[PDB]
Parts: sequence; structure tokens; C-alpha cells
Amino acid sequence: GIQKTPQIQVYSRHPPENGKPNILNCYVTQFHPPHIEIQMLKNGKKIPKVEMSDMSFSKDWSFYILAHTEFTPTETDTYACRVKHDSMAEPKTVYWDRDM
Amino acid sequence: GPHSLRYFVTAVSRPGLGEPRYMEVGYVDDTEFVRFDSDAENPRYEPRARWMEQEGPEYWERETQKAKGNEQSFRVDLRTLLGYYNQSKGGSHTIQVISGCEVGSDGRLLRGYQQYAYDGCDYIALNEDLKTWTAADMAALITKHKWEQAGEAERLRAYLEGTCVEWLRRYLKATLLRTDSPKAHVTHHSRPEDKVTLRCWALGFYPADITLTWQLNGEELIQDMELVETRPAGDGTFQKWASVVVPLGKEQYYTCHVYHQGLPEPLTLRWEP
Ligand SMILES: CC(C)C[C@H](N)C(=O)O
Repeated sequence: GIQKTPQIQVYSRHPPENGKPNILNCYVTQFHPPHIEIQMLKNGKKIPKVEMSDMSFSKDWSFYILAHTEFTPTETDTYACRVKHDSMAEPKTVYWDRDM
Repeated sequence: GPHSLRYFVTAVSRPGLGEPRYMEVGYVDDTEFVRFDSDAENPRYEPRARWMEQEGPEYWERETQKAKGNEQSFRVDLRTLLGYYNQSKGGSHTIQVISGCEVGSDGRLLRGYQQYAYDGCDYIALNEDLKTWTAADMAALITKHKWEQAGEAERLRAYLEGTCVEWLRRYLKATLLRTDSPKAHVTHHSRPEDKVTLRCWALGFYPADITLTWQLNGEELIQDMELVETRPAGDGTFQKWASVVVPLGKEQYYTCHVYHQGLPEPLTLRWEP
């Protein structure tokens, strides 16, 4: 078979405003096999309450899933999503950029 | 317009860790309406849309028992394919299936299909005639000859032309589709030296299909534009953006265009400081 490397986007549900509660998403797509480990991190530390959508797959057979967590952005806090998957030698970390 | 009823099936082995995980998901018009997840003590087919609770307990017992039977067949299939490919018993493997019917505006069958994959690659597919099979490798050829000699394509043609269209014809029948128009805005970001990034956002739209472009003097900037893949907000709506790098002070020479089926006409917008 094949392995497909996950594609990752990290972004908020609503346009971010400092001090206002929001939802941070980690949208992970285009991967195979379906087993995957997704963590969300605040200032380098794992965020406990991360919810996972049900997994789905596309017409090309590759899987996708949405991880999400409540968060209240501030000017200086850093958020990231880290994904471990057999297609990759090491876990991939993608940082939240509030402009993207 | 057309309508679709499709089922997406996944079976994943996990040797040493327990029984394979099995999932069936039903979609009407690319929208999830039923799901069966094997990962439970008493797994049940569940409704996933607001209209499916109309069905009685007779419907759910039959579909649950159907899905449990399918689950046990795919458990066997996973073992069968280890034999066909001469793979060891220790590894995890995945079988996937897409099965369904698409009908036109007139209620006639447009396309019926049944497509299988193994570990992310095409395995076997029922052809459009609904009478013959295309096998992707010499393993799948073994399945093909078995199914040709068992009247499987006959059993499938009768499901796809018969029961599928019948269930589809009555499912969500309520036939017309939701649209939520995008709201758009442009943001402005600094770049090294004498350049700036303009980013055109579309938010809160449904369905996902959308096009964003940037124009300088009437022509679309295909080459220089950065795009993200369309992504879910998590509330049912989608997001997308497109950006371009432009000279400092020339921001008003660029126009974002947003095209979406929900809009009376496309949005045009510029950076508004
Ligand atoms: C993967 C499945 C389509 C395998 C099929 N049931 C066979 O035994 O050949």
C-alpha cells in the first residue's frame, strides 16, 4: 500500500480578539493509514481537553479529521498543533498564526 | 438537480490490540445522515441528520443487523487479503469502500458505483454497466473471477438500480439545498522592505465550493497568489483566504473577487484602512 503525509492547518473558528473566548482548530487531511495522534499545545504544554471530530475519508481514499479546543487568545500566548503519523520520521508541529 | 446516496465504509485491523475497527457512514447529497461505529459494546446504526428520527425502530434494528454482518465479512476480507498479498499477521491494514447511486433531476439513475481500496490504493471497482468489474492488480483479479462466478454484479445491479434509488427517492423527500453566503474582508500585513501582504478572507459560507481571486487591472493574479485549502470552521460553515504581495502604497490597485453559489452576484472588495 501507500502512506500519505498529513496536511495540517491551525486556525480559529472566529477572527481572533485578545481576551475573547474562541475555538482553536487543527484540521488534518490527506493522510493514510488512518491511525494518527493529534495534540494541541499552549506555550509548549499539552492542552488537556481536545475534542476530535469523527474521521472521514475522501474519494481519493485519504482521511481527514478536525481537532478542536476552547481557547482565549492573548497577545503573547503561543498555540500549536502537533501530529504524529507513520508517514513521518518525527512529529510535525504547526504553529497558530492569527493572520492565517 | 441531481441527488446522491452514498455509503463510505472503513475496516482497520489492529492485530494484538483487539478486533478490527469497522465504520459505515451514509451520506445524502454529500451530507452525513447515518453512521455505524463498531467501537462499542452494543453498536447501533445511528441517525446523524435532523430528519432521520422519523424512521421507526424497525428501520434501526434491520440496518444495525446489516452493518454487523458487513463488519464480520470485512473481518474475514482482511484475513483473505493477507493471503492474497502474502502479508504477515502482525501489521495493521485498511479496507475502504464507496458504494452508492446518483440520480438526475428526472429520478433516473445517472451513475451507480461500488469501489474498494486496500491500504490506500484502488483494489476493485464495479463498472458503469453494473455488469462487469475492473481489478487493479493480480490480487483483486482473484476477487473479480470469484464475483463473476457468484452473480455479485447481478446482486449489486439490483441494489443500485432498485433499492438504492427507492431509498434515495424517499430519503430527504425536502429536496433543496442550504446555502450560506460568504462574508468577506481584506486584511493588511507587513512584508520585508517596500512590500505588503493583502489577504482576502471569506467566512461563514456553505457549501464548501468557492473561488477567490485577486485582480490587478482586470486580470487575475494566478501566478503570485497564495491560497489555503478550504477548511471547516467547526460550526457547519467553511473558511478560505487568498493573499498577494504588493508594493507598499499600491494597495488600492488590487481587487479581491469572491464567487459563491449563495451570492446574488460576486463580491468585489479592496483593502479599507
Ligand atoms: C477485499 C474483498 C473485496 C475480498 C473478497 N471478499 C474476496 O474474498 O476476494
